[PDB]
Amino acid sequence: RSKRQTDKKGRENKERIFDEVREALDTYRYVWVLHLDDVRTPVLQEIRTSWAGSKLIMGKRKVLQKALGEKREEEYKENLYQLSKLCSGVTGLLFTDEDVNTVKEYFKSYVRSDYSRPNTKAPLTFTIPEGIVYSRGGQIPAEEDVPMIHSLEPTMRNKFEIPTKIKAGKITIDSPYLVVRQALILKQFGIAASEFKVKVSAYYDNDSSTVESTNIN
Amino acid sequence: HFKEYQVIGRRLPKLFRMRIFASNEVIAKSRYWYFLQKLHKVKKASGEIVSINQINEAHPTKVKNFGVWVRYDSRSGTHNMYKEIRDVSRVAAVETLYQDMAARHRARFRSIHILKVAEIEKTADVKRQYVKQFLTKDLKFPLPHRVQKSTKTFSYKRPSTFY
Amino acid sequence: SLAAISRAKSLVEQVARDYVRLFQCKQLKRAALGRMATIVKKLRDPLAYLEQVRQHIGRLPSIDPNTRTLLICGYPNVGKSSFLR
Amino acid sequence: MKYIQTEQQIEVPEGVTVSIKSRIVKVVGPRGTLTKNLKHIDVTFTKVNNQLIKVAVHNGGRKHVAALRTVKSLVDNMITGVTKGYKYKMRYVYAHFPINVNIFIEVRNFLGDKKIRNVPVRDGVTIEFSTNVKDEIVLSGNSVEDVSQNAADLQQICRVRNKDIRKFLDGIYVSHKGFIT
Amino acid sequence: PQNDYIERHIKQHGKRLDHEERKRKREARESHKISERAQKLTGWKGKQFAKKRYAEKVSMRKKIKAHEQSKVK
RNA sequence: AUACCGAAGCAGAAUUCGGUAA
RNA sequence: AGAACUGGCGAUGCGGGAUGCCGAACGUAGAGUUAAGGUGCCGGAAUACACGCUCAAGACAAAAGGUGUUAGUUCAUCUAGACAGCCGGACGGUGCCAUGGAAGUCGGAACCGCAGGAGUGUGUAACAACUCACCGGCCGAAUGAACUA
Repeated sequence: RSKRQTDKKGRENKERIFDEVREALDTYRYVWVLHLDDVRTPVLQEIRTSWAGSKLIMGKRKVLQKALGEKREEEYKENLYQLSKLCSGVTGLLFTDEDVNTVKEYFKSYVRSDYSRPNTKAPLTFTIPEGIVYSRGGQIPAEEDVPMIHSLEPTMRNKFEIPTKIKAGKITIDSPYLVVRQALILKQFGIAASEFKVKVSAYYDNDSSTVESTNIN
Repeated sequence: HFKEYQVIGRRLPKLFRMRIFASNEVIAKSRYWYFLQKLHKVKKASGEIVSINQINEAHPTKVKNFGVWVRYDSRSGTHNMYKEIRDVSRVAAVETLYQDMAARHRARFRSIHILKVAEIEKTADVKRQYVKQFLTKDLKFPLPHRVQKSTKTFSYKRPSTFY
Repeated sequence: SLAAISRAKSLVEQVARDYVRLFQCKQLKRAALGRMATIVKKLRDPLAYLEQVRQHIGRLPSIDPNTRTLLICGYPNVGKSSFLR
Repeated sequence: MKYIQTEQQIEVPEGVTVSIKSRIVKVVGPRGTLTKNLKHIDVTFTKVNNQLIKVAVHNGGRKHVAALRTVKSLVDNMITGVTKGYKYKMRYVYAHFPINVNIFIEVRNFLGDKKIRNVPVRDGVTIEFSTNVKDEIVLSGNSVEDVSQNAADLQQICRVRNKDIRKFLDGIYVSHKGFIT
Repeated sequence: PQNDYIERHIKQHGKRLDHEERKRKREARESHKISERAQKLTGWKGKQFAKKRYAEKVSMRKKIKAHEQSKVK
């Protein structure tokens, strides 16, 4: 007493990822450990469509640890414990057959626009005009920009904390306000001035088990 | 103050055996006869009690986390219940269970069946928090609001409840 | 809906006229409610429609036919919106 | 469950020092001092290293555990107020009757009403009409309870007189909450 | 008087600044009002409340069963 | 017996409903 | 609403239940132990011990509800990260009738490519934006649903 179209995946999904990782450990010719800065479904699908010989396997980090071995004394193959320990942050684990020279170039040459992240300052000192606000931001060319919707002001005054106010159905501010609220403000305006460039660490081989640790973005 | 007795019967064979807790041998025999009907089809005149002997605790000087399985006949049928009790002897452990049942479920000696009692020698085996809390390392706690039985009708010092 | 409401009122009057016309006496009153509920509850849909139309008809403007009036017609939002303003 | 023992910990910044006797709070810090009586809760305090005070309850229950946790919450609120300091902001708007707020807090010409509304200033709370910002008032104070009570009284004593709740937008609302630091 | 006069004014000036927070808090209080009322209302009030609560429980169970059906197929 | 609260597409006037109360 | 029957009065004291079933059936007296019923005062007797309960009770209504309080049963999660809570992903083909706008979210009729409904709500003429259910960084072990009392 006195307590607060899909179903829970359960242990079956975790075992599925475990089995997939165990099979891909030797199915593919080469392996990489990734530390992608952010997760973005359009970007994570562009990475897949950009090549056919390489595939990105994603799952629970601890589930990958079980498949690769949480201890070196129980690793199924040489340097598998190091491979399991290397992965961190976003659970990005890439499988590829192309040589290291071809694979490494994509990470450096590939970059896409993305929003900011918590604990990071805004990439630019964007400021809303000191007047009637607009959907795109106002400071951007006003010819294309359009006045904001009337019903969204309460969210701005609370979620974003900006001193917006509705006047005759249009939101207006009396001062030129500047930009997790730091990322949220940019996200709302669509100012994706930041960029995402998936970074990788140690290139891995399924037979030599080479640990070619690096930090190319 | 209950007492543990071992009672066996064979209807004058298989020599059915069970443990009975009662204040005296007379009550133990009656409880054994009553349980005989539930276990199988036997009557008092069928045979005789082969042997009845009181069982004393092997060493009433050790604290044991007794695990007890007890079945009781509630107002709406009988249900199987299991509990763990921290005590020093089986005789005291069963009495504490009886008192707890009478306090809450209001089940008494008439409608309580004792199935099995066994000690627990390993931690984390007791799944009841009220006993699990006492299985930690040597702990300390106070006894606030202590009182004293003032025999004298009058007091002049305004007694304090400090301990 | 109006016909249904009139029929409900007529049935209520019929029920009242029917009654106008310990253990045993206890059951006398039950039938009145038991049949009034049957008569009334079935009118929820007409009542729902009546309530729906009430809100829309309670805010009609003053479209007076007698007073001199002017109207504007054409393709929507060809500058017409600001003309009346 | 009837927990035999239960206790919590309070974080004490180096800027503030505290001493508790007979369930009496004595929070002292850069922004002044605060006190509160918690005798009716019957909780016990215990120092450990002059930087963390244990609040413990023995042989308590859910009813007593609630009070024990509320004690920690109140202590944390008092520490935050004495250190950072709270700043309650309130904005007021008027559809067609300016609210000539004036000083003690006074409100005039609300919805054209001739009656004058006012709320006395409480202890530990200051009033500072917002500068440059139009029709805004900024409140501050070390005691969260007093500032919040003053804001609630100001928002409640000035309300529409049982008219349409949507057409009449005039009133006073808590626009933003923050800290002095 | 217009067809959407109240809606027009709401869109032109927005809802009450504290309507959302007050509404959320009002629903939060109503969450406990369900238990608060059932332990005090007497006579006809309690008689109606018990029946309404039973109907809501039955309706909630039927809704849950229907939701489960939509997942099977 | 009169009024005090919350709700209604209650713009105002005006009206109805759940509680207090005779 | 009559009824075939077995214990008890009529002729029945006394103690107890404020007063009208339990105990016990009767000479006048002294001494000791009890039945029923009691041990805060009226009221002669322990504001006795021990286990828990209860905030308004306590010395025909039980059909049902309580985010009132305290215990056990079934299933589920298991440091491959229990539950609460923050941030992100929440995509693709894409959809037809209403044609006036309807693109998950006013109303017709029910896929899947790779942790994600052709969609639980908010909301816009509709996109827009947030979202829960589903997962991920996340936290460090009890926990969610119904029952027995």
